[PDB]
Amino acid sequence: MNINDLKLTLSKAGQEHLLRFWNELEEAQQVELYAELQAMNFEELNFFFQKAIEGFRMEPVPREVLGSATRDQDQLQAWESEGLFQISQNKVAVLLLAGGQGTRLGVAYPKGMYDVGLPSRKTLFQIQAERILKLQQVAEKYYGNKCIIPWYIMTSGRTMESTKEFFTKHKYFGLKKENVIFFQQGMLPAMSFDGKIILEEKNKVSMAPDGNGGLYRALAAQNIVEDMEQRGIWSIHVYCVDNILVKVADPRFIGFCIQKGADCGAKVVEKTNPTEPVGVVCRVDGVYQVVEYSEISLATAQKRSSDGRLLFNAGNIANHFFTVPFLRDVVNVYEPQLQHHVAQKKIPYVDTQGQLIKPDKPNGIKMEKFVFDIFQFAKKFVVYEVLREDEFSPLKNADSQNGKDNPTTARHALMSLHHCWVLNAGGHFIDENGSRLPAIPRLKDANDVPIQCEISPLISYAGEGLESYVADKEFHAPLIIDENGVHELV
Amino acid sequence: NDLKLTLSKAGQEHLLRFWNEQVELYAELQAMNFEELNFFFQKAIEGFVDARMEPVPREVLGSATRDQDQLQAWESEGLFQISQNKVAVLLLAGGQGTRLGVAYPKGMYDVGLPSRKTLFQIQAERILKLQQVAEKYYGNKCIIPWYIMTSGRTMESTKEFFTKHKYFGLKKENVIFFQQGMLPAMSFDGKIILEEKNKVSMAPDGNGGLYRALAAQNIVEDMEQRGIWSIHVYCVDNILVKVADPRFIGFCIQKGADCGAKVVEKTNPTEPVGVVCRVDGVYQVVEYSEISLATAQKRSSDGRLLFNAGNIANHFFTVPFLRDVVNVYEPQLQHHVAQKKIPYVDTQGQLIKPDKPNGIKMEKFVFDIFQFAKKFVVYEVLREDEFSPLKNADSQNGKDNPTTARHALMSLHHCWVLNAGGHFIDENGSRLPAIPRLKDANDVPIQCEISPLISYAGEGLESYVADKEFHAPLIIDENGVHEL
Ligand SMILES: CC(=O)N[C@H]1[C@@H](OP(=O)(O)OP(=O)(O)OC[C@H]2O[C@@H](n3ccc(=O)[nH]c3=O)[C@H](O)[C@@H]2O)O[C@H](CO)[C@H](O)[C@@H]1O
Ligand SMILES: CC(=O)N[C@H]1[C@@H](OP(=O)(O)OP(=O)(O)OC[C@H]2O[C@@H](n3ccc(=O)[nH]c3=O)[C@H](O)[C@@H]2O)O[C@H](CO)[C@H](O)[C@@H]1O
Repeated sequence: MNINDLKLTLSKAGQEHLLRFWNELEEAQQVELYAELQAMNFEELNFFFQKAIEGFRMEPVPREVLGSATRDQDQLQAWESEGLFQISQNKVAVLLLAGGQGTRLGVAYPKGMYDVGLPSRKTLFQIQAERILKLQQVAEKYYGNKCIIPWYIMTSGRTMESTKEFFTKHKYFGLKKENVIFFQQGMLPAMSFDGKIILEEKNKVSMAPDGNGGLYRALAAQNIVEDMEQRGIWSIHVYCVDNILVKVADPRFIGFCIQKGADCGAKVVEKTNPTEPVGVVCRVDGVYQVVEYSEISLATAQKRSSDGRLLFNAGNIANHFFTVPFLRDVVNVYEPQLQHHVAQKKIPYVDTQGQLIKPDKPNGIKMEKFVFDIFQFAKKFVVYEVLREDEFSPLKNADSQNGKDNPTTARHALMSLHHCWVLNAGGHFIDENGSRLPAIPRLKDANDVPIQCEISPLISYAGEGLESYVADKEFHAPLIIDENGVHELV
Repeated sequence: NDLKLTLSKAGQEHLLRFWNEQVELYAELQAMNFEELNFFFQKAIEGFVDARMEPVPREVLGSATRDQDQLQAWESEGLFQISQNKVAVLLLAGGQGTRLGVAYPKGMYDVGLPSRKTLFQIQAERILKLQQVAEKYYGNKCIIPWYIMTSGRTMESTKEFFTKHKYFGLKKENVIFFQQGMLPAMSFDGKIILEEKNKVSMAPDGNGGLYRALAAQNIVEDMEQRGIWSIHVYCVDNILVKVADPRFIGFCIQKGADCGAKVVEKTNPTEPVGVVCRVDGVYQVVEYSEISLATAQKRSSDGRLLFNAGNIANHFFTVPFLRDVVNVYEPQLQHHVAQKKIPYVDTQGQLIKPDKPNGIKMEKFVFDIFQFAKKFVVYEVLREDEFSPLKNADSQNGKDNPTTARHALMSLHHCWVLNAGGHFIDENGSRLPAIPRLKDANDVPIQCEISPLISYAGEGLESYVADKEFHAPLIIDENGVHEL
């Protein structure tokens, strides 16, 4: 095949404009452009665009399928035991969605590498790794045997390299390299309203990850499910990379799903503010699903039930439970029934004059599948509600943006939680004179700051095991408790 | 050595320790009842509740959400009272700190709204609005006097600001300023700390100092002289505050109460809001800094926190009730204490900023009179509609800062437009969703601001936006519609 056959292929698909700058490119750019174009399926892309353009009631989930960490507190112990047991049997794996690019946070590296400013300065990646290590250890102490929790990590073309290097550089945070499986998701080109693929540069097609629902075709392309089956895994905990509080492989959530005989589960927190950007779990025509925040109407989002809570208050925190057999069915059957969700974006591009432009008005669409669109195909779906202060504080914005879900709110949510762990375990905080500080600080002066406390996951997964370190004792913050002991920072 | 002997019979001699180095230091000194200050300190520190706390009972709790079927009746009653000139508001603006990083009172703060209006102007226009609305609903020019409590630390700036903006359209004679007392800082041993070799460290005596301030300038008499029956007390820092809110006032009136507290649902155990509750039969607010974590995290069977009535510092008091407080109950009010790092001037004329707390500050709280009311009620509203406080600078702890304040207002006005049948569209004219996907560096939420003169709480917008599409930033004011 040569530049002649390619031109024909592109022309028949209505994409010949992709070669318009070909004679102005350096030889090395032509080699690169050529290669990228040869690895694209233009017919499939056209088909996807057609369905997308052509694509231009709800009921709460019944109480019977919703478990609550708060209301069903009497069952936590049983669910936790089940979860730890599954973990000790090596039947549990976690799968991290870390393919998201385009940093709105103002940086060029992936979110997993972000340092939210914790006293320990650990990145989201390391905190996650330590929670996995913690559970491996906890499981080994209540069952005696060493166990493994494989860590599948989905990266995209824009996060793969940097992510792999980062892990290598950190010696996998203490985990074994063989138990961390990286796999890349696919990508899709931005397309203008007329159906033409958009060139970002004269020799480069504007591309982006195909949405977190692209997990399924990625699993197929790299035989991940075969890997899970070979390892003997039964349960998979899928989660979002940006939540500093995520209970990776949370035994309570896993145990709940197992005990209920579910093949699919979704962890949620109560949505109280009508406009919070979280999808809502619900059902339509007896089929379970999530309606993304950007696709719900204000009337629906603000609807209240007789008790005063929002009618649709099951806020998706992107923490799901999938069994391996269900994933196999999704990968080999349902995947094609997943539809692309379309967003109208301002895509930077190169114009006919060869100049890079930042559109004042949206000039194209981005197609993406959502990871929760497979809920509808589950044989047995359940919902598990937890408290957000214990489990959900997302990093989506830079500090200079809208004021929420940023590095500042993330580190403060973690430190406040750990601060609470110490008080609940019997400890206290004091000032410079040994005076006891209240549970909620009076922040009146410029220099006043909240209590800084941080507990390593290796020491405590969710607040347990601290009494011997803090009971009846007082500490000067910042306080850190890790594998090296108790440390009060100066 | 007359006043010099005074300090002696109070162990406060050390104050003149720098006298031999003297005009204002005398004017400030001979205005302090040293006798009383020793009594306050001792009692405040004396002995250096959570178990006896009980939740707010359903009998006294009203909800704007759950009792939506009565908002019309309450709103009418409140508007009626306003038309009868029987309603006044009282702003607590004596507070002043270094927290926001400015040298002026919060009321003058500009959180960055499209209009750039300050909290004072927004509040003033809401007052103007209810007068305008009341005049049209009952045919008669009515008035809502605006009492503003300031401290010696905000008094001058405030008055100037108002005069500058010609009282934002309100009548000078209807805006009554009155100063609140002040209290001295003290060391743990009980000695009044001198800030400067010629200055005593002073600070306002808490928003609870309101009651003594009322007596000092005969504020209550004036209220009776105007025929006012209801007073709405509120905090200055909340950009969404519904000044003279007819619904809250109507609810209290209609319920025949002499004291009321507007609240929002506290969902996060460590949120810094006081919680309304009952202790040994009487209502109180247990301040966020005095509650234990065990109590704060306690949940009820429905999954909500047991003490979920978060005080948003918006109270209802009848003039008769206030009178009884200023002339009888005031003395029973206690002083809440807080350790502080007070800059001082030790021996050898050495001036320094403490690295460790070196004393305490005393304050009375405005809600500590709830316990004296005959009929106390609680009115629960939604925080997205009425509460988004300004307490911290953006560089601080990440909440209740200028950024969240302006976004909470713009999100609410954005919602008013949609609920009135309006629509927002992008540059191509495609309609935007109610909840935007903020994925790129330049993505921002829909910016929208509606002047109170146009809408007080989302009403009267149909003619302005029903079945219409706008390009945000969108501003709707007395000068019409503007797309920036
Ligand atoms: C589709 C989805 O999950 N929506 C949920 C996600 O929305 P958001 O819009 O907040 O997030 P998002 O879809 O952009 O990304 C969520 C997660 O998916 C990852 N990602 C995204 C695109 C991609 O092509 N590849 C990839 O791996 C990303 O790295 C992150 O871990 O989080 C919110 C909580 O904060 C909610 O629970 C929303 O319902
Ligand atoms: C005592 C009190 O009200 N506590 C409430 C107030 O606490 P905060 O500690 O957040 O506020 P704060 O007592 O410092 O000030 C509250 C209001 O009182 C004013 N002020 C304060 C001190 C003074 O000497 N003079 C004066 O006029 C200040 O200008 C503001 O308008 O707000 C929180 C959030 O909204 C809650 O609702 C707290 O329960």
